[PDB]
Amino acid sequence: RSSSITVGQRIGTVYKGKWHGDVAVKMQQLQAFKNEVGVLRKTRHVNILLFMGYSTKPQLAIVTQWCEGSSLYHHLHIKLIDIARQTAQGMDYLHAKSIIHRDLKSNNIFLHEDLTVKISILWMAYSFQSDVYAFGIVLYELMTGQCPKAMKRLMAECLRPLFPQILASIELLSEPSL
Amino acid sequence: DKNELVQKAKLAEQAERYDDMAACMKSVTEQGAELSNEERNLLSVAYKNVVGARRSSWRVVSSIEQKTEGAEKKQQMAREYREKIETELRDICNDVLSLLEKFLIPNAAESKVFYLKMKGDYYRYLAEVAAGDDKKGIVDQSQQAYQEAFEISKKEMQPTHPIRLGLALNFSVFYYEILNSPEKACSLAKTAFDEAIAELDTLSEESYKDSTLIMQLLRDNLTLWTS
Amino acid sequence: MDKNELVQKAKLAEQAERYDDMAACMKSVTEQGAELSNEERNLLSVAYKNVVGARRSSWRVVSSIEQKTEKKQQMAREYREKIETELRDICNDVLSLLEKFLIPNASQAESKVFYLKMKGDYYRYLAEVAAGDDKKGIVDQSQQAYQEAFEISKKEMQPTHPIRLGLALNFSVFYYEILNSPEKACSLAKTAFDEAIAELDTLSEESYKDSTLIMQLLRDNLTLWTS
Repeated sequence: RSSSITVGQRIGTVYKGKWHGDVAVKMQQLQAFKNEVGVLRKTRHVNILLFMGYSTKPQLAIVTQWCEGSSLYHHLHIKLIDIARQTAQGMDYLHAKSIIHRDLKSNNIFLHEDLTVKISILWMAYSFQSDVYAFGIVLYELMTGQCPKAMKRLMAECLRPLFPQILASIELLSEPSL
Repeated sequence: DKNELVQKAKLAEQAERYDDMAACMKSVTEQGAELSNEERNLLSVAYKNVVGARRSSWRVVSSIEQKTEGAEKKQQMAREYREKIETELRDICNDVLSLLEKFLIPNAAESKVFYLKMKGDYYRYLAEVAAGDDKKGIVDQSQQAYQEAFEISKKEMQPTHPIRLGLALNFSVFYYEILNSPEKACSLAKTAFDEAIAELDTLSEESYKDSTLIMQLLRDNLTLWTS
Repeated sequence: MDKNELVQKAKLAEQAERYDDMAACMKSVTEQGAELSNEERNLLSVAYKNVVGARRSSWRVVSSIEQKTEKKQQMAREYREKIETELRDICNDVLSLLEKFLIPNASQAESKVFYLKMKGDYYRYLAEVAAGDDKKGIVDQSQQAYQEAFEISKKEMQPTHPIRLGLALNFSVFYYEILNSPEKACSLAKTAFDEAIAELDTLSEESYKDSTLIMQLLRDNLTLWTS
């Protein structure tokens, strides 16, 4: 050619870590922890940030896959619809497993390798429809940065449909030479 | 000599040097022979790529003419460019068309349709740059050549023979684009598309992969069309 | 014909990517105005850079094929000789313009540095063509050019500002490709990068993007050159 668990960095408590590779580490309280872990064990899907395990000592910690890239919030503030489809794909999984997120926003949606989706006042309408409202604020962030007519309609319904219907909706939504 | 011009073209293509490739395929064309399938692809590629550069140039500067605001002389830069570019393109089009008509058409049997197809492709690009009414006479004699081609469309070779695929695709664009009749155009696009999708089959391993590309283009046109 | 229009008119040929037309356009600016300030000088630079860039890729590929293949292939030499003589003529054009307007006009450290660097790189492209007899003169002229540029830039442009950095990296390439000496390559590249790291608090607004990009290219080359 030519031309002319190892805890490391604090990310935001969230740390970049080492455990069989790169991993994100988040490190009354016991209960909040027990519940999160308890919920995470029940998730296994490409669009849900992969839970890898927990630690009780030296401190309480949740370990997940590392996502290189950043949050949707970070990015924004056909690809867009795909982010929306994936975001709906994981929310469906969650509800079908009777899980309500309660905190869906562009900060908790991580855009892995700038391709794969991995799951505060502005997103708050708790129920399945409350997450749907939040998700509609995400569509608003996606489409305003701050668009098919069917997508504005879908926004306004979610702002309410459940995720199967939302998914169905989004999914439905010269010569080469030798 | 003439096989060595095939090499010179292959060398020029690997060199990414399309304008000299056109001069080579022009000098090949003087022989008046029916070009074999590779020899024919080379003739096509050289002129195909040469024109594409001038077309996208023309698209940007025409877009800039519409976008331009204020005193004339800036718009006059774009005018001078359009005249310069459109004449450059015109002479290129007439250069290939004269060779295509004289050498290719008189000695042309799928060759006949291939050459007629080429004729209307270069005319389509002329229609893009055309202004005033001569625009009509160009699209008309172009559509005449595409009728002559489509009259052979199920005489010689299969409903999915590769040249038939391109022949159908480009004719649908005549109706859509500037004959401005997208519903008419959809009827040709979806009848050709669904005939090939129903056929679901073609002559050779090469043709299966090639055909699999083209139907996507037709879908993207049909789904864009009448949005 | 005025620099007032040509500030746009070259951007037109560039936005159309017809850089050869852009090159004639910028030559007319240059002989007319005898100056380009820090944006409009990019037009001159990018036009001539892309005109040689295509040729260099073609030449690289063609000459590679010539060595790769096997007497029949002698045609490759004909076309290489055409490309080399084009690229020679293009560089003679650039040299004659750069010397005649671009050396005597110079009235800021930026101008002196920029054109002197430019001279060296246009000789460096000739060096890719050159066999040994030509090559000695070509490399001497380029080494004079990069040295003269370096001396001024070393005093005048603090590494807070970008032009010095591109000068340093290309000056490093000139040794590594033509006269391979990885110590010289690291000496220029690593010392300049260490200076730029010492300047890293105090990059200008454009330098936050551009100089960090150039520093990344320094790390990239350093990686290849320590290999």
